Amino acid sequence: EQWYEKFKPNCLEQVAIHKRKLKDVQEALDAMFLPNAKHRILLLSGPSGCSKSTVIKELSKILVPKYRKVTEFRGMESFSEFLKGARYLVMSNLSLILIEDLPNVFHIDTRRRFQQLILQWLYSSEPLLPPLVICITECEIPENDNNYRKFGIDYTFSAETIMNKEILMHPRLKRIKFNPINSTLLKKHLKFICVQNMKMLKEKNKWNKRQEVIDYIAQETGDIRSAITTLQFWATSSGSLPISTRESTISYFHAIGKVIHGSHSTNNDNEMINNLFENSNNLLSKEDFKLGILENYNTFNKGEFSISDASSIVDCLSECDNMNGLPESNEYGLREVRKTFRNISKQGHNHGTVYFPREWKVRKLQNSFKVQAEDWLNVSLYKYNAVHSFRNITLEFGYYAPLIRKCQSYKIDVVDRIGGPIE
Amino acid sequence: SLQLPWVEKYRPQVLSDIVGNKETIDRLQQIAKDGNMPHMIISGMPGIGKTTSVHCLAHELLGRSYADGVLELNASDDRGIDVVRQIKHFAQKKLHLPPGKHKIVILDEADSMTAGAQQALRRTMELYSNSTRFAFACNQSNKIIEPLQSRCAILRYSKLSDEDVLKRLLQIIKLEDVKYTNDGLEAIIFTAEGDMRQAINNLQSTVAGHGLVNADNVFKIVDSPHPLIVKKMLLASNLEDSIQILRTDLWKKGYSSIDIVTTSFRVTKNLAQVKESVRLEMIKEIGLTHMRILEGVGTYLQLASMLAKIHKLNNK
Amino acid sequence: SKENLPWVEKYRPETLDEVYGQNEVITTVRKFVDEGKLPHLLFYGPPGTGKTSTIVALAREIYGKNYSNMVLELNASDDRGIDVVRNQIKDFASTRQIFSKGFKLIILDEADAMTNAAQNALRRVIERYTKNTRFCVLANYAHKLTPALLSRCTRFRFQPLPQEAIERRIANVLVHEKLKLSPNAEKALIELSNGDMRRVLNVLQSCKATLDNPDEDEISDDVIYECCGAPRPSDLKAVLKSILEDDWGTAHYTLNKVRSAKGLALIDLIEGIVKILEDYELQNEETRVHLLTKLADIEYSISKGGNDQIQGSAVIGAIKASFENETV
Amino acid sequence: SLWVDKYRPKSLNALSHNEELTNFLKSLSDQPRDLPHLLLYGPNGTGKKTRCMALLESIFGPGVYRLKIDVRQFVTASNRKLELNVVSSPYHLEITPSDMGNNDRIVIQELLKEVAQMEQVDFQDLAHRYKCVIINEANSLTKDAQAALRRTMEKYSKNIRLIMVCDSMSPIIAPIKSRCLLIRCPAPSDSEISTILSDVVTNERIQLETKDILKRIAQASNGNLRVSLLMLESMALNNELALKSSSPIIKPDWIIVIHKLTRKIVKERSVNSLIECRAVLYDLLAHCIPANIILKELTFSLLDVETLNTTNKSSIIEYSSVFDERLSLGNKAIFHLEGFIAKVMCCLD
Amino acid sequence: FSKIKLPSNRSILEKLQVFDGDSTTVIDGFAVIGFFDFTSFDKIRKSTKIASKVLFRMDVHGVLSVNILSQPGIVIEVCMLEKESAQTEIELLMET
Amino acid sequence: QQPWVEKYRPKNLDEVTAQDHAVTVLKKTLKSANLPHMLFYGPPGTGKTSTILALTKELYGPDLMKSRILELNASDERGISIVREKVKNFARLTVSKPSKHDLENYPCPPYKIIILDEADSMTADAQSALRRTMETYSGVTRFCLICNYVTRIIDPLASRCSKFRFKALDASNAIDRLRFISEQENVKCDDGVLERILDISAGDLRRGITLLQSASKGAQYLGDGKNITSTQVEELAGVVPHDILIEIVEKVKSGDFDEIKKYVNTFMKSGWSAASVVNQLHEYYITNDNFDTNFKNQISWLLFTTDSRLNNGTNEHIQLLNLLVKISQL
DNA sequence: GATTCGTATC
DNA sequence: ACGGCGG
DNA sequence: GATACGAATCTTTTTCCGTGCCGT
Ligand SMILES: Nc1ncnc2c1ncn2[C@@H]1O[C@H](COP(=O)(O)OP(=O)(O)OP(O)(O)=S)[C@@H](O)[C@H]1O
Ligand SMILES: Nc1ncnc2c1ncn2[C@@H]1O[C@H](COP(=O)(O)OP(=O)(O)OP(O)(O)=S)[C@@H](O)[C@H]1O
Ligand SMILES: Nc1ncnc2c1ncn2[C@@H]1O[C@H](COP(=O)(O)OP(=O)(O)OP(O)(O)=S)[C@@H](O)[C@H]1O
Ligand SMILES: Nc1ncnc2c1ncn2[C@@H]1O[C@H](COP(=O)(O)OP(=O)(O)OP(O)(O)=S)[C@@H](O)[C@H]1O
Ligand SMILES: Nc1ncnc2c1ncn2[C@@H]1O[C@H](COP(=O)(O)OP(=O)(O)O)[C@@H](O)[C@H]1O
Ligand SMILES: [Mg+2]
Ligand SMILES: [Mg+2]
Ligand SMILES: [Mg+2]
Ligand SMILES: [Mg+2]
Repeated sequence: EQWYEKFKPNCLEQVAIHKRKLKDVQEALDAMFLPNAKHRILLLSGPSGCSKSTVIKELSKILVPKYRKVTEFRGMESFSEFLKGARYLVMSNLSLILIEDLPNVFHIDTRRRFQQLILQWLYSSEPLLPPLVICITECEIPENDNNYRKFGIDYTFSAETIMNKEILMHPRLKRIKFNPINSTLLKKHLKFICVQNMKMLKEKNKWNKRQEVIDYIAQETGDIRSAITTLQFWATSSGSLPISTRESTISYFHAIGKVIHGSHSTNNDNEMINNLFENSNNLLSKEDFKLGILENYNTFNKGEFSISDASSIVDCLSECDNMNGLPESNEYGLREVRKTFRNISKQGHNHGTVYFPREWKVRKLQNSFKVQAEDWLNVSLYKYNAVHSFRNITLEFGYYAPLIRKCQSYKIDVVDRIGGPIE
Repeated sequence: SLQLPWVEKYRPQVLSDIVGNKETIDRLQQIAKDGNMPHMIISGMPGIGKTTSVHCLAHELLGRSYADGVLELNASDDRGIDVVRQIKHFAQKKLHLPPGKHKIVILDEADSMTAGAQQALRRTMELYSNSTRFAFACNQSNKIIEPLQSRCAILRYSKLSDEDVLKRLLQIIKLEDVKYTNDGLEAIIFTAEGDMRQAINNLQSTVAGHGLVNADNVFKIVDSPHPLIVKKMLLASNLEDSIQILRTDLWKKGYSSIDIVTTSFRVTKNLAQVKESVRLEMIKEIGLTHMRILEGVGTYLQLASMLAKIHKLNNK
Repeated sequence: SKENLPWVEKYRPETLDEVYGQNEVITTVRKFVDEGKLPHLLFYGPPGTGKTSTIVALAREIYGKNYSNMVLELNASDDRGIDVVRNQIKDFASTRQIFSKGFKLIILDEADAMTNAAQNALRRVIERYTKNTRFCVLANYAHKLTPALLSRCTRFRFQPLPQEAIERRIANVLVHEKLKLSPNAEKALIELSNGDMRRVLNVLQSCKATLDNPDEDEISDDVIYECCGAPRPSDLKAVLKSILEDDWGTAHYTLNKVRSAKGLALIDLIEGIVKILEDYELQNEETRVHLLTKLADIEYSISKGGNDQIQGSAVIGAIKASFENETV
Repeated sequence: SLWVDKYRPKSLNALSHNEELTNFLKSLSDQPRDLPHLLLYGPNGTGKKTRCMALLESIFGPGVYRLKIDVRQFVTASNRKLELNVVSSPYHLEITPSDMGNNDRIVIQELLKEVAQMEQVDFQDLAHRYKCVIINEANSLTKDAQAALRRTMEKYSKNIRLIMVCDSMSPIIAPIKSRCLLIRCPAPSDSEISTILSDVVTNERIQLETKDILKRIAQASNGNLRVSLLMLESMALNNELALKSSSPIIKPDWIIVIHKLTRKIVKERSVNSLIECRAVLYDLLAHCIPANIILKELTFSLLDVETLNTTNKSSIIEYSSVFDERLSLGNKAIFHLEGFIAKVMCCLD
Repeated sequence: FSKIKLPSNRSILEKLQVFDGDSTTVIDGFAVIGFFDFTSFDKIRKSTKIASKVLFRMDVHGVLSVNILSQPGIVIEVCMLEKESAQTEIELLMET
Repeated sequence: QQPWVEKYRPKNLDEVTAQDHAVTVLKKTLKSANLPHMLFYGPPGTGKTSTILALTKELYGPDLMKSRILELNASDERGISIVREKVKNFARLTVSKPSKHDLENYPCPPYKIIILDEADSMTADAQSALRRTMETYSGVTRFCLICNYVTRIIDPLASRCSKFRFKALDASNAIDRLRFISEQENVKCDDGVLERILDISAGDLRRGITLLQSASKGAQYLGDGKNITSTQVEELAGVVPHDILIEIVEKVKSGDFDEIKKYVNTFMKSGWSAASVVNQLHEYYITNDNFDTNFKNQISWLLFTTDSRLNNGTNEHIQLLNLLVKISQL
């Protein structure tokens, strides 16, 4: 049929996966096939076409007939009925259950049901359970049709957003992140396919010029399936049809690094910025990206650059923060940051490591402070007929009121600085 | 009341009448004859032949079974996850096709589909790949999720050149025996800006209005693309000429100030021979003017001030 | 009946004869109507230029007594979401036209307010039922319409109305209302309109109401400036001359006296001075930049309010400053 | 209770820190039937709320200080259930729409409109005839709740009256100020604060050693009576019922943190110093301290350094003004709070 | 492709008469085809629920006029437009 | 009774002072029936709402108003949904039949009026959804838009609405009305007063009547039967005394940054408004003859920038100190 | 995209 | 007459 | 023995998908 379906691996050695990752997956899987196995779930996450399920199928074609099929799901509570009958696959029915089919997680209700049902699976009191494996493909979700929801699963389709922290942190859940197929494996396999089609490629007179495309494809995509599809399309072609492969999305920190340091592929700042906006406007249009720029522009040279440049960068960021959510604001801010870091960049710089903004922690602390202040206010209102504005609680009482209400206690009420101390 | 517009009257019915993308069209004809058409994603800009080529491919491939073989779905039709769960019965249908032929599911405007629909389309494309094939047609390929693009062969249609527009215009003219001159057709191509549909519409309007396709008659009913007048205004040396363009060719012609500002933003993004610092300063000034326009001050003085600031940051 | 209507609605054109100013588009659409083929049209231009009137008169010369069964007019006052496009427009296009006047027409007035999903869904309704229906799109801002929608629509640009068209229509209104207008008053009216028919009609109605004896009483330029509350040309010239030549105190006093004589606002004076400044022969080219930047800032601040006495002094300072670099 | 509440004046004759203003309030309360809408503005802690409560007592007699809390809930434009504390009195009402955030519009359009629509007539009804509603922190209304008040208090003024307490009237729109009578509440002089503290220590046992330390309290409070009494109780509790001249004038922790930030900025001017300044600013903001106050105190601590020349101070104040304007028209405060610091240490170098 | 065929007996189908678009000349062997959207066609279900006899009439312009009489009771007139438009499939299914 | 602002509100169109260019037109409408769509814009407290209410009262009367008038203001929701359903349905309504009393006493025009007060607060989509609602039903329904900033009204809507600008009420056109209120409230004032009230109240008669009411309240309270002086009205308004202004400007003349810093620190405790002191400084610095052209040119822009920053809702200590420092370095 | 550790291989 | 067909 | 390569880490607070009436 199709090369990515006709040349599918028949053994693990034909699977395009790294040796160490393969070892980790193998040992984890075998440990999940033990009578009382610490780990109940195996959440494999990664980009598309990284042999996430290919390797699982091959491994369950060996492990299953050793301690005992893959029983794949077919995507409100239909998944409940499926999993209500996916637990009887016990010994003599041990059949690694693979959930590559995700019950619709773009819908709030069945997303919560998916999460709260996999939790019940995690906390099940049954003494014997089948090895549960979930494959989630990390793919940025494009810009919708004006969707004003703009929720978590409306920006990125990732495990973190489908599952809840507890699910992903549960001691009995093992997560093995997957990486794009390296060019070594990609060339090694795209050449095996060519020594199986050297006949047609010879009569086509492309068998001679095969390693050029085998290398260009291996350098353009980490997707094995897309690589094989592009190879099939080029081989069956006649003329000099352009070799185009699928397009992948950059990461958040990848985009930050591109803005700060740049990209080797392009030494043009304008072209790089325009392409980043064109292909990635679902992240370059979120305030967290500008917060990341502010938090990580000091990771250039480990923070050993002029103060004038830092002042210019932060001043521009502040100016663009009052330009509303306009498209020009980000295009100005990122361009200014890149220009500033381009003029000062040289050779000999041991750049630092970037980090995610801590604004979420500050917001959580603000919420905690609010919760603290409210108790003080109502206590006063019921015990001293006292109404105090939250502004005065945050500027005067938060500090004086607990000091007095504790010192008088020193000789129901608050004895500690409202919202914790200032450090 | 019986004539059809030239855009639809002369829509190609065979792959040999689709100008441009020579290599892509040749590949499509080869797929039409050989068979075994892969999953494809056809991107590009408006008016290039992304749907006139997928429909022609489906015609020349399925042929007589083009009624029970081509399940066409587009934005005008509902395409929720429920629809994707019409796309399952069509795939499960067994039809006796010639060897090498497969059913085609033409999902026009796949960039407007919901993500749940795409996540289910993956299931359909995985379970029924041996009987039916999917032909996505879109304007921006990034709107299709990466797992779907992984299973498909991406074919990007480039902008139609002036020669492939002139050749099709000459064919249509010989079929419609209209009168022309070289300068008129050059002006029609110039105003088309790589759009075949817009070129046909402009030629039809010029023929209806006057009959003779010359430069004057074309330009008195079709205006020169305003992005190019914005670019001319932004690249002026002194402020006199820039403000002069802004007034005569943009303000007195009826273009809205907000349209001018948005076009200026895009022009600046794609401007050449300008330093990066200058470009980002101009972007900032255009953003400030956009802010002022959106707040209510849609006046010519704001645009004049923006051009003055651009000149000020150019000359230093 | 039609005698208790505002002049902007009482004088709405009923046939393509009465639409003035836009000659090329009217000629083209008349030829399109006669030839019997009408493409998907898109009308673009400033507000009050005659787009709705033109399309409605065209759809009355194309249908007639069945202009209510053949034309489906949807505008911003109606919901035009994805469901509306998928159901109402699709069912209007799919059905048959009882053979009446060939194709059916769909007029989408104020399409710039339509969501992108609806415009994207309308693409395959425009080009599928083009054999039975023709779509017309009216919009003032072309940046809010998807490029695909612009591709499949024939673009006709409605220019701001020239002086001759305004003069002819003003003469029609005058004859129909038995009014007299002096040439200077007509100049002032055509200049204050800024290529707008609705402004012309409203100002003329206010002028008629201002006159004691609507008949036998003429509308001079003074009446126009009183009713519309705009500065006289002499007032703008006097304020500018005082700013340019006289000292700070005399200029401030003259500005205040001019504004208090007739309660003139500051924004209209700013605009009037801006035009004269645009006409000047400056020789430094930084005068122009400072003038434009400072006066735009002042106008924006005025748009948000504030001390109206600080802003006049700001204007005087901006002018003197800029016109000190001219002598540099 | 606290000495700020225990000694709070509870009548118009008990006010002793401004007599012209008290005479004006008495003149207003002599004929309560034609009382207009009032807007009390002045420095924080001068006693504006105390003066409002005294005026309400004077108009509606004793009965206004018996406050009880009512829980009132709304829903935003979408299905967002929201809660607002409503402390009410048999003769007046008090709400703080700023406590609910940007959605004070629904509060103003529902609670205030409902109270303004009810006539209050009780069998053919100055006292329990019209209603007084106090809007605390009228500055924090988001330019839209002030639009919904223009007609609410102009059309239904026969059965409701509005008296709002705001420190400063810059963020209040012109139409709102136009419909109301502006009442200015100047800060008390140091002598008046000293006299009030002397009265408190006379009714208390703090056992003062010199009446030149109460003057120190007054000078350190910068005209804030609540803060003055808070320090008085602080020292009179930490130093026992004894206030020696060596007793330490206690200042808020965030103030000394801002002073440490100032000293760090003056000493170290480098990118790493900038990052530590950002960390300290984040710590301050984690305590819900408003960013405009942070910027104001940082600027006025930078201007207090004796090692800076006039040009550095002028640049500092210019940057402070620019970044205060930016902060007002902004969404995230950290950007502007960091830009101000960066420019400051780019100028001092 | 589902079909519901009304019987030829006189109790269900009292009278069927096909004309050449003039309502005067009756001919046999020719069929008139009406392609209607069922969204509009379901609008007469609630009216047929109380109908004794229903009269169907269609002209060549593509207008179906459903006449419903109730038992005097109430008279209901529904006018329905025809789609643009499978015809050969219709003919082949009913010849089969 | 009631505040003098809600007690001297014009009841008919003859009580609306200072605005004849619009009141004359609206009065001529009474005899005719061709009232256009109206856009009332002007400074706050100029009489737009009073004018429209008087016109409505004179056109319909108390009985027919409840059926032929719809008023929507910023105190009620006016989103896109409300605009597209409620306003459209009211415009689509048929004109109610006037009674015999109404027809025999009031003109009773054959249309209704939709009054959209505070239309500047409406979103652009809501205003766009009004255009065809006004155009289609113009013969059975009329629209009146009231706003303070005409720029917040979209151009398409401003085109269909006749523009009536309400002038600012200064001491030269509103002195008669304030005098009438004074003589009808038995308010005794010195010569010069009732003009200083209108000078302080820049283009606002609502505030120039509230100030007079407060001055009269205080004067009645003191009880000496003496007139009200300019000093009293100034103090009540919030005007900074001239001596404090002279001290401020002497400190500015000195130039010392710390002296100015401490004087501003002690001045902000007095509670004076930044806008008022900025305005007084503007008057002083511009109308004086002891300063050169360049000084005035620079200070006009400085005051303009400070006023613009203050209008945005910023700290007044930072803005006043910066303005004074800048004025000290020119 | 950067650093750091760890292989695998020539 | 009772069972089945908001986030 | 050099080095290219590779893995880990650098993270979270308008439009569309689901759960009363008739037969025995
Ligand atoms: N050497 C190879 N190793 C692995 N897979 C191969 C190889 N050659 C062909 N394939 C095929 O490539 C495809 C890879 O699919 P997978 O990566 O397992 O699915 P995936 O990771 O879920 O990708 P997505 O996100 O679903 S599109 C399968 O159809 C394999 O049969
Ligand atoms: N390659 C081509 N050769 C000749 N005519 C073409 C070509 N491409 C488009 N056209 C004309 O364009 C019209 C059909 O437009 P389409 O090809 O469907 O546009 P499109 O490429 O699908 O762009 P979108 O996605 O619909 S906006 C007809 O009038 C065709 O004659
Ligand atoms: N060319 C014209 N000749 C005569 N009257 C005109 C002309 N253009 C506009 N008018 C008048 O202006 C009124 C408003 O113009 P319309 O055509 O209805 O609206 P429009 O010009 O389409 O502007 P928009 O975009 O709808 S706000 C009409 O009712 C006429 O009375
Ligand atoms: N021309 C006038 N003659 C008499 N009284 C007037 C005049 N203009 C305003 N007023 C008084 O001003 C007060 C309020 O006037 P309004 O017109 O209701 O307010 P406004 O003009 O709507 O300003 P807004 O609502 O802030 S835009 C009333 O007490 C009126 O009596
Ligand atoms: N005249 C006064 N005499 C004694 N204490 C006063 C006086 N005015 C204000 N205070 C004290 O100031 C404290 C806070 O005043 P407050 O009402 O918060 O002012 P503001 O409303 O301006 O914040 C009160 O607890 C009160 O004891
Ligand atoms: Mg897979
Ligand atoms: Mg297409
Ligand atoms: Mg229109
Ligand atoms: Mg009003």
